[PDB]
Amino acid sequence: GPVIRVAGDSTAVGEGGRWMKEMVEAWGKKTGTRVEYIDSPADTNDRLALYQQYWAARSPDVDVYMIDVIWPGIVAPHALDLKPYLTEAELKEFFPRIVQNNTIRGKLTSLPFFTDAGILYYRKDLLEKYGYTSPPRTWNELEQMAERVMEGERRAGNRDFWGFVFQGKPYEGLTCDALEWIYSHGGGRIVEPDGTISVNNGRAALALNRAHGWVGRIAPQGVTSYAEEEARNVWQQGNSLFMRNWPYAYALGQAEGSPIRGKFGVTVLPKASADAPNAATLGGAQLMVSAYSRYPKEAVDLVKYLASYEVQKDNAVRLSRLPTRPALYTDRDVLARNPWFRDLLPVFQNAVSRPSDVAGARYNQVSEAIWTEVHSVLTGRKKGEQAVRDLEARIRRILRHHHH
Ligand SMILES: OC[C@H]1O[C@H](O[C@H]2[C@H](O)[C@@H](O)[C@@H](O)O[C@@H]2CO)[C@H](O)[C@@H](O)[C@@H]1O
Repeated sequence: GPVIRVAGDSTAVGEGGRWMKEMVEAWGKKTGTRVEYIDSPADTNDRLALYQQYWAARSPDVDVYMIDVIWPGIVAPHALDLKPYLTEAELKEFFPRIVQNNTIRGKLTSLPFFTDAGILYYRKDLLEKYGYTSPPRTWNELEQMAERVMEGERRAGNRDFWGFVFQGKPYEGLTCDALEWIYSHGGGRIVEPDGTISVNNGRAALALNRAHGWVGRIAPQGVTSYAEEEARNVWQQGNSLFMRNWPYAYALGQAEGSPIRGKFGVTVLPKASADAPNAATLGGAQLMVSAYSRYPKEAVDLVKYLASYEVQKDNAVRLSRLPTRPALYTDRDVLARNPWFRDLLPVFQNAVSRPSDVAGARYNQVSEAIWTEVHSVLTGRKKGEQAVRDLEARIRRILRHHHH
């Protein structure tokens, strides 16, 4: 019979690729359907380029793709409309904001799979050791705590110890980190939902100068090459006070054999001042049936399975990844394993989106401009004032003649 082939997630990031292959194989066994899993590179912008080769070719060689939350506007032509396959009641079991995000010109491009938000990981043992009772609420507090704890841990002989790690590589992850910096300084959304390109302002410029000031000081010089996993590995070895990352890192840091098991918590990222908005960049993954799949019925069935309550529960319990079904946030087993799912729910609900709705199919070009200009601040090439001006100009060229 048919072989249903899935491209989604990556074995290069934590357990997500291994787990996804396990889920697809479970579906195959349950239904008596042959399946194959095609692996992907770690970074989402690299995954997009890979998948675009198949789409450009109208290739039937992948039936189901795991797509980023920023992609529906780009990928819609390549997606089978799922709307006729789901009842209104089935669709209402997901968060309506995510179903909306996935709907482009009426086409339900994909089912919500897991959501995501940037959060602050912190070493509770170290905060206690150095006389701190709570994680930092402001970026200045974060800098002060990092400097003090670094001074102490270095003096004690840990030459590998840093204050803060994050994603500073030039790729989509840096657009996420930078939106959080900019938005948490009251600098706006880079491109506002209405289309206004707002980034050329002093709050945005200050946010980027602040981030530059961390590099080689409280963060490694090499942070300008870090994606999720490079940051995670410094952190998980016990060598960073703080880390910005996504929910997946939590289960991995709690695993048996992790040096930091039981030594950390999570909270909302800091902000410039008490009246700035909290920033958590919205992330996550959706499940798309290929427009070019020869087996739409079977592929839909697989996507419904992967998006089901029990599969999302397993993702939550074993991989600490955020459900797209509100009902799971009240499930006793999800909450006993990840109590912070409840504590941080309002942070996840108020997550700030990158400008993928307003940029639509041009989002990847906009993001590349963002991460390249931001990276130029991190590397010391430009100051934040020049970078936000240059970024404004670049995005204006990209979006000229584009309307949402
Ligand atoms: O790098 C930006 C990218 O980060 C997040 O995706 C992670 C996800 O959290 C991990 O579980 C795993 O799948 O790797 C991805 C990073 O490569 C966001 O979900 C995503 O929206 C964002 O673009």
